[PDB]
Amino acid sequence: PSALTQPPSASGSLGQSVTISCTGTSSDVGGYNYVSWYQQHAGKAPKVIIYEVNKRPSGVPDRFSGSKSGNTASLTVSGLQAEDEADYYCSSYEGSDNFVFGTGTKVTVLGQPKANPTVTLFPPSSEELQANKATLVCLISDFYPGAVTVAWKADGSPVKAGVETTKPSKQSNNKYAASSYLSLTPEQWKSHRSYSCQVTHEGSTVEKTVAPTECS
Amino acid sequence: PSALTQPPSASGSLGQSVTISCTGTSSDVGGYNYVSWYQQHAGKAPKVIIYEVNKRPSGVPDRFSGSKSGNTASLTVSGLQAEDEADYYCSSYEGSDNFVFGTGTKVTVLGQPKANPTVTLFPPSSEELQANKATLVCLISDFYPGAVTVAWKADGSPVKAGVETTKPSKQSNNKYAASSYLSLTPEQWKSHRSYSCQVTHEGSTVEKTVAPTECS
Repeated sequence: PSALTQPPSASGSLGQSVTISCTGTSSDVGGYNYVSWYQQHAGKAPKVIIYEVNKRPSGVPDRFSGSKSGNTASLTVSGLQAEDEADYYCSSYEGSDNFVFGTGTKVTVLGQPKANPTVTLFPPSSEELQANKATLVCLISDFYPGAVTVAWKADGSPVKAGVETTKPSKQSNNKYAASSYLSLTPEQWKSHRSYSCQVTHEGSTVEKTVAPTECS
Repeated sequence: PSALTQPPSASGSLGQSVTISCTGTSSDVGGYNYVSWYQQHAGKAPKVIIYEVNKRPSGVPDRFSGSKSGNTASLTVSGLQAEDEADYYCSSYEGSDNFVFGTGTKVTVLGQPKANPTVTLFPPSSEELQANKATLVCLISDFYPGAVTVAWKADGSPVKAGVETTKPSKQSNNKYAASSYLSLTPEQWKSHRSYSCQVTHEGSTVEKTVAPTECS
C-alpha cells in the first residue's frame, strides 16, 4: 500500500472555511469507521482532534467537523480562525493492528493582518560582565509575515561580525519571534558610543540603540 | 490530556543504541497500558513504529523495542543507522476522546561534537521600564544538536503565561541558537524575588536566575 492521500495545501480566509480530503483505498478509509485527524504546528506534538470522523472532543474547538463519503474522507474547519494555521495529517486502519496516515496538508489562513515588530534591545547584565562576557541581544517580536532583516551598528561603520540572526519562529498567533545577538568583549563595549540593531520589515526600518552607560 | 514528558534531544553515532522515554505527568497506568511510538521524518509520514508498548507493526525492523518501567514508556533504537534521524513521539489513550501525545524528540546521528547550551538571561533594561513594560529574554547558544527544552520560573512557580520559545537556528558555526522571551507585567516584575530561565539538553539542565531592583 502507501499513505492515504492528503492535498499538499489548503486555504481558508478567516470567517470563510476550508475542507480537507483524505483520499484512500477501500480497505482503510471506507472499510472501517476509524478515520482520525491530527494537528501539528511545527513539531510540538500532534493533537488528535478527530477519532472516528464525525466527532470533536471538548479539548478541541467545535468548528472542527469531519465526515467520510465513500472514500473521500473530509474534515471541515469552519468559519476559519487563523490560529489553526497548521500542518495536519489523517489516519485509518489497515490489517494486523496497523494504521496509515495521509501525507499531510499544509494549511493557511488568508486575511491575517500585517504587523511590524517590537524591537527590544538589551544591554548586557551585570552578572555577564562579572564573568567577563558582553552579549547584546535584539528581541524581534510580533511581526507578520516573517520577512524581517537584521543589521547591527557599532556606530556607523557597522558590525560585520559577531552577529547571529535567527530565522523567525512561530508565536501563539501567526506573528513571528526572531532574535539577533552580538558577542562582545567589555573591552569593546565600553570602547564604543552606542550600538544598534536595525530591523527591516517590508515597509519599515525600526532601530534600537544602546550606550555602554546602561544601568547594570 | 497533554501530560506526558519526553526528552528534547536523543542522539547517538551509528552502531550506538539510543533510548527515548516518556513519563506520565499525572496518574495514568493502572489505567492505560496501550501507548504508541510514532516516528516522524522531516516533512513526511508519521509511522507508528511501535503499537501497544512493544508490538512491532508490519514493516518495522527489530532494532526497535518498546517497553515500560512504571510511568516511563520507552523505545530503544538498538543499532543506529543514518535514516534513523527523525522526530519520534510517544502516545496514549484515556477516555473515549483522550489521546495524549508526548512533547516530541529529535534523534541525531552525531557528525559533529556535542555542545551544551550557553544560557545568558537578560533582565529588562532601564529604558524599557521607562517605557512601562518588562521583558526578560533567555538566550541559548553554541549547542549541538538543535533540540532543547526551555522552562520559566517566578520564585519556584513554574509559570507558563508570557513565554515564547523560538526554534533552533543553525548559527554560522554549525551549532544552534534558540531564545525564549517573557513579556511581563512590570509591577509583577517588581513583586517577585527571582526569575529563572531553565534549559534542558541531553544530560544537562541549566538554571539561570535573575532578581529585580529599580536602578539609577
